[PDB]
Formats: sequence, structure tokens, C-alpha cells
Amino acid sequence: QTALTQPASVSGSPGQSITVSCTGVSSIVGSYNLVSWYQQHPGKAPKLLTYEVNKRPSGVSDRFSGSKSGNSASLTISGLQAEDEADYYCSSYDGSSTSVVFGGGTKLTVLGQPKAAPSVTLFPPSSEELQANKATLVCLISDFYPGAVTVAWKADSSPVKAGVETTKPSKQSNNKYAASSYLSLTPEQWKSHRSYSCQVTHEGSTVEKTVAPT
Amino acid sequence: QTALTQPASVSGSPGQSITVSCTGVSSIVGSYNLVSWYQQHPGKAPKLLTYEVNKRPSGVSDRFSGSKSGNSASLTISGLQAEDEADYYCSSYDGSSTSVVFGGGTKLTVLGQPKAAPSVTLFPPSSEELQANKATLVCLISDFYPGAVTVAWKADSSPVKAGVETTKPSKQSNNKYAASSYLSLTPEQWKSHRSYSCQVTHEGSTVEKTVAPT
Repeated sequence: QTALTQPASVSGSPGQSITVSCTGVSSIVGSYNLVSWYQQHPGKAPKLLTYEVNKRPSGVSDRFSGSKSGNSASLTISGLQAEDEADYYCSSYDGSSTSVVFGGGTKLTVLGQPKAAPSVTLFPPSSEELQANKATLVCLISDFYPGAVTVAWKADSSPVKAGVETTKPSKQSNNKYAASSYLSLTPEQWKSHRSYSCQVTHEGSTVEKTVAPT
Repeated sequence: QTALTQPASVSGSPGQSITVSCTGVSSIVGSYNLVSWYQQHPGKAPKLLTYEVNKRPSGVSDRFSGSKSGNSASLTISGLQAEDEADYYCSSYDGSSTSVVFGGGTKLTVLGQPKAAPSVTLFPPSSEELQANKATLVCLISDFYPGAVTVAWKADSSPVKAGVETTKPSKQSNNKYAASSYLSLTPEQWKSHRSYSCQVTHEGSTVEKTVAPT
């Protein structure tokens, strides 16, 4: 199909400014300065950032400004913040008699955010769960960055190679990631060992937490 | 109130047909018949399925058809295929901002296995954690399908607001989903209450677990 031309991706560090161009914008009939830019975060609907080239709806920071020059429009984001990491789209009320054309989209990555070691919290099975004749251990891994992490389990000092489920890291409200790994055991397995351990490896450093029956 | 409103999610089996609704089109000034539906697969730009209510662009199967009756517009998909699982957005041209406005999105799941309700295990704060002035509660939500849930916390009948984080559902090895919601609090407020409840709502049905200091 037809789309406005945008670069596929752009990146910058916090505090910097990024300009995203959108070409093919010139209308074919009336001088349409009807260019709008949208921001889209994963799993959410596109949000309007600017319209009629440079107007901002209420609630949108003035760090976002649009402009237009000939067959091209631009969106500049001043003072880049981690929350700006998202996809951006321009759109134009094209010469296609009563028709709107959209851009292919630009993915903005905010580089250079500080590394954060993960907080690791290990939970032993609850009394409630033991009474249902089941035992689950959960290793909660939070506030880390970058979002890649390796998780391993030990029963005493030996590797546990079955019953381990680890979720994919997801960004949370503070722009850092969280994930959890759980190990399902029988109550007999849990009591037949002196301790279990969750080892988390993040950017070369490994942290280990241990828990014992009580 | 959103200008356009649609169900958050719907699911259907392969072979059937389902209809996704969108309300609010008549109150958008200057919308006339500029109603479009977009389909969006993860990591990709939205793809136009229908425009001007019922026209289809080149390459869109005739399994997709749109309709508008008053303040509602609808997208009907017949002969559901696995590849139709995606997010669907209705939208409309808004004369007030000379821009396209989007509905909130509808996540459509094509049921590839039976619907599975979630196992919910709630964990109270680990001892070595309170020992260091932190009190995290973890609500583990596993083995559910489709992959979407809402989670609510209650600190003694009173809805909990701040300090809640829930991860985006992740597909595990058995092909079902898992997620966790943790609540961060101070040991003080942990003991300042009698019970804590984790309420998980999935496909209209809601389960609740509770823990109490001990």
C-alpha cells in the first residue's frame, strides 16, 4: 500500500533532541497543512501528539513540536526521556479525495539509560499452599536494566532441570523491567532438601538468594 | 470518556465469525462516513482493513466487512483464521482536530485450545526481606488462556491503589500464560492490616486469594 516515508528507527540519549521526518506529505489539491503525529506505546492505542502541523492538544508537553517544509513534515522531541521510547507515526489528509495516508512508523530507542542491578526476592511455599499438597517457589526479579536476565535454580548445590518456568521481562511503570521464575515441587521434594536457590545473572554479575523449609 | 469505545477483548474459534463494535462515531464532528478499521500484529504498523465504512483496499480478503448503523460501527470477520489474532482499532476522522481519532483497541484471540482459568498463588513477605525493612507481596497467576487478565489488590476490604506492578502476560512452555503482580509496602503498613487480597479477573470470572500476617 501507500504510506508517507519515515525512517524506520532513530535513537538518542536522555536530554538529547530527535527530529523524525515524514516525506510525501504535500497534498495534491488544497494546500493542506493537515499533518498530524501520533505516539504509540506497546499495547496501547495511538495517541495524538500534534495536529495541523504544529498545534498540540491539551496535556501534551511542549517538548514535542511539529513543523513543515514543502513536501516534508517533522516532529522534534526536545529533552529526550525514557518514556519517549515508543513508535511514532505521521499522517496527512492526502490528495486522495477525502482520504488519510499514514507513515510507515518510526521506532525511537532511548540509549544510554543507567544500568540497574536487579532486586531478587525469593519466596518459599506458603502454609496455605502446603495444605493443598503443593509447593511453589517464586523468585521475583525486579527493577533491572537492560531487560535481559538469566535465571537458574539449585536444590541444595545441584542444578534443578525440571519444573522451571521463567516469564519474559516486561517494562514496568518506572521504566525498569521485572520478571519472575517459579519452580513447582511436591511437598516431599521441598522438605527433602536443606535449601533451594535462585541464581540471577544480569550483565555478567550473578546474584543468588537461598531459602530453607521452616 | 473516549471519543470511540470498543470492547477490550473478544475471542472466537477457527471457522466462526465474530463482530467487533465501536461506539461514538456520530458525536465526532465532521466524521461523516470516514470510519476505518485497522488491524495490528505485534511489532508492525497498523494495516488498513476497511475505510469509508465498507470499502476494502487492494489485497484485503472479503472475509472482512464493515458496517455503520447510527452511533455504532462494526467490523465482522467471517471464517476466523489463526492469523487473524491481533489488535483491532476502529477510528474516525475528527473535524475538530483535522485528525484521525482511534478507539481503545480490541484484542482478538483465536481460540487454539480450550479456555483455561488461572491458578493464583499469593505469597506473603519473605522473612529475610522484612529483616531488611521491605515487604513485598507476590501474586502468581499461571496457566491461563487467553493471555489476558486484570488484577486488583485490597488492603483490608479497601482497594489498594499505589505500589502495584503487574507484568505483561507471558507464554510459558505448556503454551498457557503466566504473570505476576507484586505489591511493595513497608513492614509497618504490612502489619497495620489484617488481610490482603489478590483479585484476578479472567474472561468474566474472578478468583480471590488472601493472606494475613502470622
